[PDB]
Amino acid sequence: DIVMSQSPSSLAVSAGEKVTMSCKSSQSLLNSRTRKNYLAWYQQKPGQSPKLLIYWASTRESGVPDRFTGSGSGTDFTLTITSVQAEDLAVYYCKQSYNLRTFGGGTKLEIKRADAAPTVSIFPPSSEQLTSGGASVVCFLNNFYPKDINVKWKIDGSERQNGVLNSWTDQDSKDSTYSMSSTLTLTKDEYERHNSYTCEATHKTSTSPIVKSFNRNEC
Amino acid sequence: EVKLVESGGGLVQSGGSLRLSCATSGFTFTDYYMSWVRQPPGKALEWLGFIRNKANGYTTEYSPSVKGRFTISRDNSQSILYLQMNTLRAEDSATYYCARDHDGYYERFSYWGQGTLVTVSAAKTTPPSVYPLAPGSAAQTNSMVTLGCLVKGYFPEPVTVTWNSGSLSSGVHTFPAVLQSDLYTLSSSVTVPSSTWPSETVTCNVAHPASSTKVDKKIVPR
Ligand SMILES: [Mg+2]
Ligand SMILES: [Mg+2]
Ligand SMILES: [Mg+2]
Ligand SMILES: [Mg+2]
Repeated sequence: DIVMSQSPSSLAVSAGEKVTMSCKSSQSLLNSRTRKNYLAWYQQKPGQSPKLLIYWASTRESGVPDRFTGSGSGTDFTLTITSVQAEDLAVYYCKQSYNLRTFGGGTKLEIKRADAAPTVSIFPPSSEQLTSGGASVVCFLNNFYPKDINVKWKIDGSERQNGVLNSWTDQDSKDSTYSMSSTLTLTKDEYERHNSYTCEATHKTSTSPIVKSFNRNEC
Repeated sequence: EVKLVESGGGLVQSGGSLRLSCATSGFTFTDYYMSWVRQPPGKALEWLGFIRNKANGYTTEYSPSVKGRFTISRDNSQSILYLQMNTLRAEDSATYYCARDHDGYYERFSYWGQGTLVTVSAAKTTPPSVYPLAPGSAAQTNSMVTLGCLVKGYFPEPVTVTWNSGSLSSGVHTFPAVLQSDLYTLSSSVTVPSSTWPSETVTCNVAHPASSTKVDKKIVPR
């Protein structure tokens, strides 16, 4: 059992900055006869299958940008990204194939950027869902930064927290922002007993919440 | 064209067994080792084992974690890889990937399938309800308009969501599913020019493999 230890667990830099990550094996990966270190580096972007960038510890795979360099021999290896690009957001894993195969625990690369306020939009329940006796109000908080945000729901001006589900997307490879969804689900009779529905988003980008709302009987 | 497609994933109960498949194309299946790697949600990749090429007798090796529980074989005529999983348990729930392996000696490879999600559980398979999210009769702002799709109450994961059959890609944010009781709910937002919707058609396409279901929900105004 060759153990692969990767460090650090996570990293973060603004685009254009350099980063390195280390991978250490419990046994030499250098092959006497071939003269090659059987150590590869994989890039796994959110939602994608892993992708090989470097093999034999320093040979870039065909088509991989030159900003990706691998180094080391024996037991200690390093992958360097000379100038982090927004699309480089990913979890990187090292893997030895000296004896069987084993993956490191990975290193997550996050991108730093300028704070950005979310673009908020609220949606009343669809007529189709109401027919099923349910009624979910949906609010989308799109393209903000940092990832840290607060959403508060109000019905008839009174805060509500039971029946809320929030989900955040991984960082954006386009603009390094985050987006998130907040759903408030009620029973249709619940929904019809009230009239004002509000979604409030408080982000560091402002002490004043971005407020979106609708009235059930609006025109 | 080198391609690897895994299938056979889905829902299976504890102690149950399951057989995954991986169809390969674009290369000489015959003389290539093939590996299975899995990945629990939000976790690290874990190698499970491989099956060598003919030049090496089509022999197999496994990791201690799957010792005497999983089996790897390859139907060389079909040119297809398989993974027999037995006595499964919650900890086995993950995405299983097949990959074209060989041995550093050779310089090439780097091919993985998109992977198949296996969920070990007792809960019942349930198809999703797909609801259109259009702006309230309210007076929305912007020369742009954001629409949505609420995919509610399904099990197990996953669900695939596309807009206008993939033609609408730029401007799509699909949020990770969240579990409530034994049911998942996810949503997907798309933003388009006000001059394009509702004058043009905008449809949310949802597939739910485990229940073999496909729904196309058109988003209409008002
Ligand atoms: Mg590392
Ligand atoms: Mg491993
Ligand atoms: Mg009430
Ligand atoms: Mg975007």
